[PDB]
Amino acid sequence: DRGVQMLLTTVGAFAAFSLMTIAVGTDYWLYSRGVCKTEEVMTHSGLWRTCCLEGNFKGLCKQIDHFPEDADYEADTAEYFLRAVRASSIFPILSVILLFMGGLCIAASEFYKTRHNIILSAGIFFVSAGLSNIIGIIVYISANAGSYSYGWSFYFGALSFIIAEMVGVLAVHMFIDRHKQLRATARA
Amino acid sequence: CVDLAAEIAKHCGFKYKLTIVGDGKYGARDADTKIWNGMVGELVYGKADIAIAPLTITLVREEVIDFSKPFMSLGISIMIKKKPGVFSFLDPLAY
Amino acid sequence: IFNSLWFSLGAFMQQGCDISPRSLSGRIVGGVWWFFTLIIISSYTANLAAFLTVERMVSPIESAEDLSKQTEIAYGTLDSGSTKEFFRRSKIAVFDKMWTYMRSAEPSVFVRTTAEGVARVRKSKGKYAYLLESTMNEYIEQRKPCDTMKVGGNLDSKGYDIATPKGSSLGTPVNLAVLKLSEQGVLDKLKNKWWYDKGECTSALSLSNVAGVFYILVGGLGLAMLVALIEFCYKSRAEAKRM
Amino acid sequence: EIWMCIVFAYIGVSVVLFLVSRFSPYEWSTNEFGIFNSLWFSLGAFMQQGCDISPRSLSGRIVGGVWWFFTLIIISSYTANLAAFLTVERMVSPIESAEDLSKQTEIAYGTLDSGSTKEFFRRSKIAVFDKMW
Amino acid sequence: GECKEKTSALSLSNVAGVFYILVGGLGLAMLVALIEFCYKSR
Amino acid sequence: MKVGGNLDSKGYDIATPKGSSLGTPVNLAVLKLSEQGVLDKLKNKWWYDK
Amino acid sequence: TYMRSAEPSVFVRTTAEGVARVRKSKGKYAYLLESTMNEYIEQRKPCDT
Repeated sequence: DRGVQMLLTTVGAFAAFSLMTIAVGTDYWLYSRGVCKTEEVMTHSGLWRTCCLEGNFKGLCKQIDHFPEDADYEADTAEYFLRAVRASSIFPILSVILLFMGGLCIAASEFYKTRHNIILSAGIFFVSAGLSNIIGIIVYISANAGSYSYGWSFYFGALSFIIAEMVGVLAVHMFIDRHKQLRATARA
Repeated sequence: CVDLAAEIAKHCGFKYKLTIVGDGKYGARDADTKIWNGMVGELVYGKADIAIAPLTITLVREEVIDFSKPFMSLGISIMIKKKPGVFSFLDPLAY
Repeated sequence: IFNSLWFSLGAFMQQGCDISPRSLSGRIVGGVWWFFTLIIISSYTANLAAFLTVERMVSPIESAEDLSKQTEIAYGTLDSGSTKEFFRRSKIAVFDKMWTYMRSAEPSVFVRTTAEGVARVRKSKGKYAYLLESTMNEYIEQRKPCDTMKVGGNLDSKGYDIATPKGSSLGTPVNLAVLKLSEQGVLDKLKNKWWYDKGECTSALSLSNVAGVFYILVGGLGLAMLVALIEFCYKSRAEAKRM
Repeated sequence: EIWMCIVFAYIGVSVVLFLVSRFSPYEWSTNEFGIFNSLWFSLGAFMQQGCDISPRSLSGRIVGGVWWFFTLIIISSYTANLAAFLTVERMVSPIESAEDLSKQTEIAYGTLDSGSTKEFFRRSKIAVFDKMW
Repeated sequence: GECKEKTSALSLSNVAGVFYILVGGLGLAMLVALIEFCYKSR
Repeated sequence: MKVGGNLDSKGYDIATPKGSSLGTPVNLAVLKLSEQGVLDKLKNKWWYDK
Repeated sequence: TYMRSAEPSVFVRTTAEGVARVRKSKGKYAYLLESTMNEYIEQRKPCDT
């Protein structure tokens, strides 16, 4: 039905936004061993800083130096571009921005029933948020590559992409139904 | 060596004075004058009473200067210098 | 013209096509394009396999003999010292040929001083190898910027001992003390402390190898979405004005 | 990571193709690209098995083209890497140093019940040599 | 004495023949289509 | 097989009576074989070649 | 360093048997012998060496 579909869309959008916001803010993205407060000790790292685990310096988080200018090496401009993208975390942040925009537009869909084009904008925003989350995952993994494990915070972003993409399908399916309703009413 | 010298001095219970060889040479045999300089010559001529330094135990220095058992073993080693492009999937074919 | 480009793209990507040429000339074009596509795709796959196999076959130098056989990476000792004299007197098949390379080698790989030899190793990017003692090798390995690494075992055996003038009262007490320190672990502990405590320092294809294809895919998805919205807006504004 | 990103890219491509195929109210459906059919098309494209349908719009065709290029590169890379793995046999010892032995606990190790080796390790200040003692 | 398993990017000389065959086939197709059109016109 | 490295350093030598005159030529002759490579050659023939 | 430590021993009492050992080992065994007289063998039947 229409009401259950709208409720499911709202719940999915809220869940995706919450999951992606938690994943961006939380530090349990990658489990790896690294030097604390720059000895070797197992730590967990997020997007901005890493906190050491079961060590002498357990509990304090130190900001990851995204630019390793210790050797003053530049190599190619592509490496600098990728490093700048990873450091700013532009793509996960723009993914949460797009998710928030889509959710707010879905909420505003109730205010304006006649204007049907906005739910299409919500679907577009959800699809773009999913694509940007994928780009961010690819960039993050590539930067990390240049033993480890992925924590639940990283999988929260992965689950957020699936939920947001499922909602984008549902939102677009509504715009199809809305135009079918308009044409069917005009036909009769 | 200084911490090693401290243990040696502490074990034998004698005061030690740390100095530096003026020419900064480990010491080698000279064919022209047969006069030893550097680290090896300091002990022979009485300028030093004991040498605690990375001195290689060789035949030339052994036959005049008494060498203790090697406290550190070494040998000749090798020193060497210890990210794919984004479009590295087009590498197999030329541009 | 639009459908022809689509058929050609689908044929090159070796994917299904909704349409196929029916005339003689159209089928000739399709057949030659299919042969070209098959050859090119097989060539790409074969060359990538050769690249990966050759990379996997690359064995890094570990010991002297494997390094001795190859000649791609140059190496040399100091301009003086017992390192050169050891090579001349050595008659081992690994070591007799060792001397024979820098003797006939241009430019001269001999280095005036150790510091310059280490410095030229960093800029060599692995092209040059330096042969020094084992004890101080680890120290430079532990020095910044931590780009050099000691590999393999010691070629020969040497040692450092306390030097005492002959017929001195400090002869035997130091020798006993040297043995005492080694057997007490203090000498061993002191050796480990300064080198390390004071120190200043796969097979599967990774996502970095194929990140460009992901970037191109998502860029194409974004471009297609942009085109879809542009055409939708144009069509909507075309009919709204007409109505 | 490549497999995970392959699954994610497949889902994203299916959703984007379904969106660009059936969102426009001025294309009615002329095409058969629902969400289920878009998933089927993307799965068939990845496995190089083809399908009974093909996108007919410019945007859908762009999506199909980039997905086909991605699939070609990925499948060729998989085949090439499997060939490299089968051609060259690499064996790496699980333990390469005494420090690694201390880090692990699965493989047991010991020395003489009475000898110099056993008597050496008691008075060892080394952090590596003290932890595994 | 002072004195293979190599790999390199495939160059155009390695696959120039297939390009020649492709262009020849395009020319043959064009010629056949023109011949058919001329025959139908006559 | 041998893996890792030697954590401790030891030596293996010829024992002679304390103050025995023959000991000094023995140690010197031990050195002579070391520089000429006779010692390591004997090491290989009883460890590697055999 | 091979035939001293190898089971079975690769020593052959006579030249003729050593060639026959090679002719039986389908190429897994080799023989060392004088070059000129060996060249005489490879020109004889069945020319398998």
